[PDB]
Amino acid sequence: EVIGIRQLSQSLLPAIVELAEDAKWRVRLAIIEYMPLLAGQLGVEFFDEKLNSLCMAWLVDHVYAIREAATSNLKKLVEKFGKEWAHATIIPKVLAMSGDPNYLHRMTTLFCINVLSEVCGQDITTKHMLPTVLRMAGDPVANVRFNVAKSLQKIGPILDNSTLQSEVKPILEKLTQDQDVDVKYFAQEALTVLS
Amino acid sequence: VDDWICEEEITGTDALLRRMLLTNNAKNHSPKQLQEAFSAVPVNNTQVMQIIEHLTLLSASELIPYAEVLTSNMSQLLNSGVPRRILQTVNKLWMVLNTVMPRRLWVMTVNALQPSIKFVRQQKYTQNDLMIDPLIVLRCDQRVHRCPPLMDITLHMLNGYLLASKAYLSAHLKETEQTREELKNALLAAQDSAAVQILLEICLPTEEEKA
Amino acid sequence: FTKELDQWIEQLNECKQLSESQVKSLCEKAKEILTKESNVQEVRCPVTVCGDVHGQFHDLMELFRIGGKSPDTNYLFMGDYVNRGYYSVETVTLLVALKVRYRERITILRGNHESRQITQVYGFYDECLRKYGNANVWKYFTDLFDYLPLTALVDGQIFCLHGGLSPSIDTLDHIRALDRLQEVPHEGPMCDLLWSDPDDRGGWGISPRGAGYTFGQDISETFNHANGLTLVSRAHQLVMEGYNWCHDRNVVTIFSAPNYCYRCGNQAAIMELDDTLKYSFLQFDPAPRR
Ligand SMILES: [Mn+2]
Ligand SMILES: [Mn+2]
Repeated sequence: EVIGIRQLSQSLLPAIVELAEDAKWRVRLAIIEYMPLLAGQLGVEFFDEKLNSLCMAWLVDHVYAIREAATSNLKKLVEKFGKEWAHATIIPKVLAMSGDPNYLHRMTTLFCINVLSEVCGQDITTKHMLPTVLRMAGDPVANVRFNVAKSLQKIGPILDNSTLQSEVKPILEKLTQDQDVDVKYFAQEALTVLS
Repeated sequence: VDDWICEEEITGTDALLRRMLLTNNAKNHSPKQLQEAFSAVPVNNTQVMQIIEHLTLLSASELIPYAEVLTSNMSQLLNSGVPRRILQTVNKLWMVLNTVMPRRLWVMTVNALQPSIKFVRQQKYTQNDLMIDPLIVLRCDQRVHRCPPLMDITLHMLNGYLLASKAYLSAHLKETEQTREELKNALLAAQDSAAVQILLEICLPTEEEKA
Repeated sequence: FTKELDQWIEQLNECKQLSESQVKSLCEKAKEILTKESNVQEVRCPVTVCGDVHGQFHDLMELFRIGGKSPDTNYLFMGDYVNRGYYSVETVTLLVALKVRYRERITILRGNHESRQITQVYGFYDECLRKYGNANVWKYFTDLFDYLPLTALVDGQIFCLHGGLSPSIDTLDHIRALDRLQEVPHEGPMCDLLWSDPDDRGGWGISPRGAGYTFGQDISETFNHANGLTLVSRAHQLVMEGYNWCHDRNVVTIFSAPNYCYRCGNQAAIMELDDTLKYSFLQFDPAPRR
């Protein structure tokens, strides 16, 4: 605030980037929290060509705290740097993450869908996330299924109504009869929420 | 050496056909026309056939504008029922472009031969991206594994990027000096062997071919 | 009839102990849940294996921030949720509440400190006495510890147990045939199962502790080959590095308590088995305190 973005960017930005690769995850999340701050005081192009891939790098991090911090920061960036920019930069990496074999990356994807969908606009949200979210419902891991149910419950009211009914209702009906108890409970809760 | 010996004059008949057929002023065939021919709702193999057959006559310098359309639309060549001559002439044109326009042609060709189910599939495979990880070129659509022309293309790409990666990481370790050479040699041997193993597994008949 | 349980989980995450009646109801529910579990609890492959916690509650929250919040992350705790810590009651209550609420998404195995005598000596009994003014909560919890499964079995390959092997145990069927609903004896199968350690040794050996045995590399090799196990996960011993492979990658000791009595300074680690058993250890340091 007192030095200005120009001097810090010329001076401390490479050091900040080097710190972002630190071993201690607490240091990394300390670096993470300022991406909305840096984003507000800096243009979209320079952040896109310097730190966007770095922001994506945190999403695949081992520690869960790092991943959720990056997820919240992605929410901040999309509400700050616009919508079509996120479609050009952020959304392809999220879709790539949806194909990951490891389940935790898919859960990072579902949390990303949760945070983005609130401020990603109705049309973009449906026509991008919904094919991605719906395919994830057939995953063998029960964790994935109940997280899909929770995600549909959360991003329910924010999308279009015809698509809401026609897409969400059959798969939630499918999840209600799924054998795992948690999937049953969360699918029932989602159906009650949607009404 | 394959690209260089490709440039070597064989008989000079190509120059004769250049001076004879290209004088027709049928050079109205343009990259936009070829792109339109590719993007027909039916396959319409006749128009693309005539255009690319004409492009074989073009010298390498003036064939640079057609690099974008040929590479971008080569994914469409993987579909069933494409004539062999289309792929053969695409192979010839790609070899010519490689002789004069190698690096960016390789970048765009790898970007084009992505699986396409992931659509963009991280189209940011720049020159450095392939130069650090040569095995990316093997991460391609399964249909090329039984498409001999584009498979030959991919093999050229793989050899080039293996050598490129060798020189690249040598230069990188030199500039980052400010032992590691043993790790360099081990990484290179591992990378070459891994490429060989992937190719050998490609040679295997799949279960469908087994069926 | 589950909103109260989520409220308890939320309350426990802020390190606020439940009342005696709440603990009684929780122990009743847990007993009605644990009785339907075999001594060798089958566990699906995607699971985060965690070692000892020993009541270091803030470090348990550190572990949760590392590996994620349940039920979104499957967990598997190999005993020692009590003693050697100032927040044993909160830790064990949170783990039991998670077990009741999300029985499929978390598995808790019996430790060697899950015993009446060990709790009486090493200060879980004293902590219960201070935090509740009586021994009723300690009685309820120590009754529950009899029902905790002795071992686990991740995807039929990874064998998770708190302690080591036993000279009289050389088959998973033997472990399944044990009567776990009892106090940890001073000898015999389950005592060794909970108290034994590996060692750079040939054959068996009397443990430096007062119970169990020390088994060499050949023992673990024969056990693994006979039972078709690739790895024997274990958590009974301290590890400065956080985790430590043993016996040519046949046994790995996982310690999930950063520090051990807030003085050892050891690191911690948790194994993370993914959807195809591609393991990965996530080490972490003790969380900052006031
Ligand atoms: Mn122990
Ligand atoms: Mn212990």
